[PDB]
Amino acid sequence: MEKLPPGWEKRMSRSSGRVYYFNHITNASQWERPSGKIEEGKLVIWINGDKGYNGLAEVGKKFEKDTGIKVTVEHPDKLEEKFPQVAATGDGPDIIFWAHDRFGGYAQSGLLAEITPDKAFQDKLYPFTWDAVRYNGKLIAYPIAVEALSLIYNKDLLPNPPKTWEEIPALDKELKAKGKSALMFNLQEPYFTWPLIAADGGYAFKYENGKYDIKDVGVDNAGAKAGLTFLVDLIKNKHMNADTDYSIAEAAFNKGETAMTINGPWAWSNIDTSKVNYGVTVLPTFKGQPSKPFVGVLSAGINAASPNKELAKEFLENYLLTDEGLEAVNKDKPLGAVALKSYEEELAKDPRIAATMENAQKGEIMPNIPQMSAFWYAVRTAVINAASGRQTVDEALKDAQT
Ligand SMILES: OC[C@H]1O[C@H](O[C@H]2[C@H](O)[C@@H](O)[C@@H](O)O[C@@H]2CO)[C@H](O)[C@@H](O)[C@@H]1O
Repeated sequence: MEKLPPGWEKRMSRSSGRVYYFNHITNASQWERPSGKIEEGKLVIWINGDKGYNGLAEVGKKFEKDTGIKVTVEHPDKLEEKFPQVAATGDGPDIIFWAHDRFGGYAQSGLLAEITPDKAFQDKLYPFTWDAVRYNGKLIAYPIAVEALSLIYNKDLLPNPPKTWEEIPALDKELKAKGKSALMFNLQEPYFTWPLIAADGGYAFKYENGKYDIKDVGVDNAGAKAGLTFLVDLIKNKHMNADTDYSIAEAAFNKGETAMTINGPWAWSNIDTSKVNYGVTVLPTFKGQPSKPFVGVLSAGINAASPNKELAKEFLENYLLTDEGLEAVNKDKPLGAVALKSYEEELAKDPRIAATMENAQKGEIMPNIPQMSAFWYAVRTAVINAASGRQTVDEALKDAQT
């Protein structure tokens, strides 16, 4: 019989003589034993579909060829919503891949095991990536790659990309004279509009530690209002459409219909085959200030209820987080600037990667506070409601902030 995951208490129902389980962290109650659900002797991995999951699977076969231990890569939709649901019952994948921002929430709920890399392995990764996966003093995941949004532009349509958001409206005008658009990017996910929204740090940026104040002052401030108003105004003046998602933006750029998009390194792959001559460069400034994308560190956390933690450790440390492991993933979909020093040193020669790190260091590594999931949803609603005209910018942001 396996040991119980953190927070779990085993109990007896006096009325039926039936054992049940109660979790003091999540208040979850159930008849099935939380441990013992995840199958032992194999590795099941969840990663997002836009990532190099097929490349990750190659590392999985390499692991199986060497060890006999099967590795299974799955990419469900909304895995960031599904993992906490199942793992809170003791079920789910052994390893979950996602940006670090959601791991703090997972960690507080007792869903992620503390990882145990020794000092020698820690030296192999940049310390700032270990910081992204530290929750309440504990390392709760293996950092993989640094994800910063960059301005991606068509070199043929636009040899000299705009340095400011402000000059885009007029640029869109003279590109419409060509039957083109200046800029199209996913307006449905707050991840993509945030760099503009946070740009102006006049009201909510903390110079004490270089962090945007999302919990005290919050998104209801004049700086965020200016950013979202500029966004809405591009839409009213018809330089952007409120309905543009990832799919639409991607297609239009890779068909050369628009001069610019905003996206991460995972997107480079599809552009490469489209053979648009593209550049990856710094995001435009707004109000004299650099855009501040929330930077994600794609991380691999281990399920607290998993019986394969040492399997997971071996796989992540000695197969994935190597030069040949990351390359296998990187060739499938570009990871961005990796956490592994030795591999990143080769990638840093790539100007696209230099551009990624440049936007990263102008932006901010996301907080991993438990509230991140609520924050993202609040901002998303505000943007969507402001952009559709359903609310004004003040109202949208007032309601967003609580
Ligand atoms: O839009 C909110 C969303 O932003 C981030 O998600 C990114 C993710 O980090 C990237 O790896 C890529 O998959 O695009 C996502 C945006 O669609 C946050 O990590 C996520 O928690 C948040 O919901």
